[PDB]
Amino acid sequence: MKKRILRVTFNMPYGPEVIREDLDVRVRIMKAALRIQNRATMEIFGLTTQLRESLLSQFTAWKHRQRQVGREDELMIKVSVEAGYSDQGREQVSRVFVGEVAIVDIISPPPDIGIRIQCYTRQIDRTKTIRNMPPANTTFVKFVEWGANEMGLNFICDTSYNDQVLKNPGRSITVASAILASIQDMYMPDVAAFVDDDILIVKDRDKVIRPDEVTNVNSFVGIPSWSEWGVEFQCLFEPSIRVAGGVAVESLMNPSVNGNYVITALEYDLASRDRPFYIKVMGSPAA
Amino acid sequence: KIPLTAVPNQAISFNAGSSYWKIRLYQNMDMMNADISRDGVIVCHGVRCFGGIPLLQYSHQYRPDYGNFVFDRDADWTLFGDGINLFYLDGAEFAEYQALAT
Amino acid sequence: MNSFLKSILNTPTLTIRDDVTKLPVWKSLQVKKVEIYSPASVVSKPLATKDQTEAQVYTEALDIDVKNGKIIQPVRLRINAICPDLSTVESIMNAFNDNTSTFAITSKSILADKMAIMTLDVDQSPDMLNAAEINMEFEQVEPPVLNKFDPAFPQDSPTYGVQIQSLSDANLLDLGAIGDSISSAAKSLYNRV
Amino acid sequence: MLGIFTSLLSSRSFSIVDQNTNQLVAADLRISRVNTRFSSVGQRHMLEDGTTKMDSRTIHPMEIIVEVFCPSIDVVDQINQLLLDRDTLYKVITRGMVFERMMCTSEALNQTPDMISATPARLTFSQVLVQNPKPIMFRNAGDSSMIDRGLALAEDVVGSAGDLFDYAVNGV
Amino acid sequence: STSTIRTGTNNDILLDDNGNMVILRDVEACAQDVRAAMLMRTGENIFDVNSGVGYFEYIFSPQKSYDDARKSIADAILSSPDVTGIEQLDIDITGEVFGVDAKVITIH
Amino acid sequence: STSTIRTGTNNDILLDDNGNMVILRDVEACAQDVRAAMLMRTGENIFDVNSGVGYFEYIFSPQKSYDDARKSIADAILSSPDVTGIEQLDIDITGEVFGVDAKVITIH
Repeated sequence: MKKRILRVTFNMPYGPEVIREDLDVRVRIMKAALRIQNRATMEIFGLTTQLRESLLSQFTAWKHRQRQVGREDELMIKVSVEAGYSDQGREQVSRVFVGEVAIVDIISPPPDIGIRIQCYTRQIDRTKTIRNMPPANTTFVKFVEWGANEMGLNFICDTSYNDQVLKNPGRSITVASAILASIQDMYMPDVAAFVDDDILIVKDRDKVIRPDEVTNVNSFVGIPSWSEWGVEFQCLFEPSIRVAGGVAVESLMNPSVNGNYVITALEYDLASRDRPFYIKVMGSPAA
Repeated sequence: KIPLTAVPNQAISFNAGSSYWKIRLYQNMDMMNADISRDGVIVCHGVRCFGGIPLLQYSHQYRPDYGNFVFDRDADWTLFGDGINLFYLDGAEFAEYQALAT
Repeated sequence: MNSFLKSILNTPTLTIRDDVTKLPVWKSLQVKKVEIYSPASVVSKPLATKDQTEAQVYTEALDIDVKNGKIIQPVRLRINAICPDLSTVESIMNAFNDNTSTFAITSKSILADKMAIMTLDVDQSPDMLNAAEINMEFEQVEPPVLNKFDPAFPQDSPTYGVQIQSLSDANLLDLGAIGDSISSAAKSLYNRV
Repeated sequence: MLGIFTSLLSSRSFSIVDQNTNQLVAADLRISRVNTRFSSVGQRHMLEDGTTKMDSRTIHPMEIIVEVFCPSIDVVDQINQLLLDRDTLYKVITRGMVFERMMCTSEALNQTPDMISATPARLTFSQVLVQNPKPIMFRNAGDSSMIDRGLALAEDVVGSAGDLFDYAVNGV
Repeated sequence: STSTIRTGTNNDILLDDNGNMVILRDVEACAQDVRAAMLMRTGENIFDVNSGVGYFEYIFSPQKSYDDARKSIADAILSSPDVTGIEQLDIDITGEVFGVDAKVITIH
Repeated sequence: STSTIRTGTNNDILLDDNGNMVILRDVEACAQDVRAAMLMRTGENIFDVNSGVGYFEYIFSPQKSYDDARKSIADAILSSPDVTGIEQLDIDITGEVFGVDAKVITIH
């Protein structure tokens, strides 16, 4: 009888602080192929006075250390989420989200004090500015490369628009976050630009990033159905599912929807002491 | 090929070869028959079905650059999905097909 | 009323077997009742059909669609027993506190496999001055299977290798070296064999 | 229950018959009670003067509860198979009442000191509700309507062009 | 609400002296139509199989319950365009003669 | 709807006077299939563990209850393509023989 695994890590100044699965933790994650950054809402129950003092005081949202030696971690702390199963002590954990805390709350009163937390991916860029002059007259791919270097992310770009000359592409960008909006703006809607985990991905709409890593899916909790753009279904926690990856679908109740699809949006509903432990997938026909 | 099923009268629609087709298959006394559509505009009515000969006979129908359909053996709606198939060939393949035919 | 003359094919003895060990457990119990529940869900909507075609074609329909609408829910099993000693009690409690415990229960002629304890009661009163009454309950973790898949004897396997998840880290333990580079340490570890 | 007066002596009480092959399943069942329940709900609207109007009534599937005794093992696993079946529709004939389109929805065996030889069981059936209860059938396969299958994929995955035709017309 | 052409003891068109087929109004048409329905027998209605009275499966053949014949006859009396419900059904079964009696309620 | 190649009382390929390998149709194919399935013995099939009848662990070994034999045999009779349900299993046990009788239910 396999057990579920859910760890949440915080990179506090003294070191990591990992909330294990033994407590009551609920997490909802939404990811899509857009410029709007990913989000994660976290429910944490049973925190003692010691851990409340240690953690809740560091999501200040004011600024200390006006001299500002360095950047990044001297503004807001980072959170990483990994979920998976465990059988006979043999694990299959996988990472699903990286971000920084933005909003704090208190949800449930005593006797069980619970808090709610909002995290966003690459929110550190909303404060960091641009100190490297954007290219003046260049092609698309070099603009993408400059943006990737400026943000500090490994990038992959594969578009049919890779040999098109742009004039003054980024001469009106004030911070590091509008780079992505610039990249997406030029060639909507065929070109989709998004940031996933730590990788900036720019691609055509209907191209699978990794053609040889197609995950075959044949066991659906949520019956597949046509949904105006392709297919949409639901399953248990499958670590293989990613964004922009491909899926091969074979059904029983709905055998007319079999085919290859490219993943557009995802949703995670993972709990350690509640029923939901799911993944919702929407896809588009492969080109 | 084309997805089919064992029903005495049906119709399947698909987008193949940069073209929109709607085909109808139905039993008429002894042999089968077919209705082929494109653009939503009818092409032919009651095309008798034989094994190995193409469904579209007339030059202005099958291609300036379109394709054509061939049944490997004589159709029988009891056997669809098992031994009897319907295949689609794009323009170049159909051209070399007709070259090989004679 | 002689008992111990149990007829074959229906011997009313409750045998509980650990799923990984496959050895009988809690044979100190004296059970008094067993209940088995096997529910299912059936659609409750008017449903629609074509209903002007050939007879056997319509008989091919009204299947499948009826099949989509009957889905089986887990089996529920209940027993009632008296526990004479102590060791059985703490064994049951320890199995209860574990998240990863499964058992196969055998009634007179009904086999339920891959079960799990969900509810447990204990009662003590002057009606029994040296025993305790128990009320255990199980449900089926997963449904059974007949055939298929590829359980091969040897190393052969369906070779799941789903490991798209990682963040590479370089270690430091190896064997020795304080002021020596990684290449030197690796070469020395190699030459050790 | 009056009605039929047959004078046949050994008639038959409650029996489940398979509606596909006209076959009886679990014919050796000792039946004790049969309960049939009908249910409906009428939607009402609360008017202005002070009255209350009703506009329509909705009918739900009926339910049948049967209490039986199993005198062997074959009856027990026959009942288990009856419950697990997912495709067949069953017709139930009680004393004088005949029902159609039923599937088993429950089964509750029992094991007690009150009975050791047999096994008291309690089943439950529910009706499949369908519009147009009486179908219309044609005896000619060609003489039938047209089903509609919409917008599938050509699915490709085919060997070649010349070789398949040279197999199809040359014969090999 | 119902109308049909007169037939004799045989199921044949009967014409009056002047020779005009008479389109029966209600009531009489209901009785004639029910009588015709009860005699139709299963299986021989093209364009609608599974309609009729199953004589060779439920009555003439050796049976167990005789309930299926009763249900089939009750259905056959129904499905007429104007009939509403059944007041009585008997199924006598004396000797070899299989008696059937009924009294039908109509909207009029 | 299954099919198989006919075999003799010893599991060979049986050849007609014409010498033709024969593809048996349903029912008799089901009988041959179930007869061969009940004779498998467990631990003998490669690629599929836990398939067969535990003769050497449930019947031939000294056993207390003899319901395991019924379960294993009923399962091996199952897993065939067409078997629907099992009607009877008696297990006589007279003298040194282990009498087994079973009647199967088939879609056809």
